[PDB]
Amino acid sequence: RFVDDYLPALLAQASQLISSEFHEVARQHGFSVSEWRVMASLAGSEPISIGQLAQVTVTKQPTVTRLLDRMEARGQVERLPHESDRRITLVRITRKGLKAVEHLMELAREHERRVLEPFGLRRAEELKQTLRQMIDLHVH
Amino acid sequence: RFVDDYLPALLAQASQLISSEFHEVARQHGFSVSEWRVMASLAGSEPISIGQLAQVTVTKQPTVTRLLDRMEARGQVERLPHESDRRITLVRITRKGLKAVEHLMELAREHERRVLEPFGLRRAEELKQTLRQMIDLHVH
Ligand SMILES: O=C(O)CCCc1c[nH]c2ccccc12
Ligand SMILES: O=C(O)CCCc1c[nH]c2ccccc12
Repeated sequence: RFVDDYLPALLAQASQLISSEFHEVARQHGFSVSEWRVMASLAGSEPISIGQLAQVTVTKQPTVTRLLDRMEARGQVERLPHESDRRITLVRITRKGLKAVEHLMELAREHERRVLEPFGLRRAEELKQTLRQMIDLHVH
Repeated sequence: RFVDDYLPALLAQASQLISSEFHEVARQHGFSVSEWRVMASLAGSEPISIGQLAQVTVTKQPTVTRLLDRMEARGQVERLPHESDRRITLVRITRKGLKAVEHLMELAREHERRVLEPFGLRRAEELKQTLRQMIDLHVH
């Protein structure tokens, strides 16, 4: 069976199954899943470009920009001009956004701890290191 | 930075970056990405239920059923009644579908080999084993 060991299919199924478990949580706290991805990606970060935000949130850039339009209207994020290149817009979370997402982030950490507990610390750290190295080799 | 080591974000970014590289290939061979997921998932498989196909292809079940409507019209797949429970429809690839996808599957294997080569055999097998165990623990 081709699909049983094919890496992209394994990554996509593991990602969908683990993420879908947290969806209910995010929505019960009043967040859409994409709002959660944006605010969790910006929490504790210096301002990043729209393109960087689109990559880390695995969301298409036009979709990200419409999302930021409403999140900025609600005071949860802010878009800012870039240092030199003004082809580039930066984005950051505001204090209001951080306060809105902090509890959900603790719940996310607890859920992640549960997902990783059966694997033990060595296998969990190996998995995270491999995924980080793959991202850094394939990001454009 | 919360997002830098958060497992679901790492899985989703690695999955999106690695899969998007093969999209161009699939389309140059005349496949949509979802047609590729269906035919690669059924290749070499006994008939599986629609719900199983939706899970392994990470596609919503109503979307899968519409996709199968057109793929079956093109003779690439076939839906069949289940053994006993006729709440359940099974689906299989046909010979025509297998012949249509076989070359693309070899290209997919080559791309996967390239993705995994820098990690070496031990780290690649550890990654695949961890992902398989996660899927089997979280599938519903
Ligand atoms: O959408 C993509 O580009 C592929 C995502 C990975 C993926 C998930 N399920 C699958 C079944 C067969 C082949 C690939 C997969
Ligand atoms: O869509 C989901 O349910 C989450 C997918 C995983 C994911 C991808 N990018 C992210 C950035 C912040 C938090 C979670 C993520």
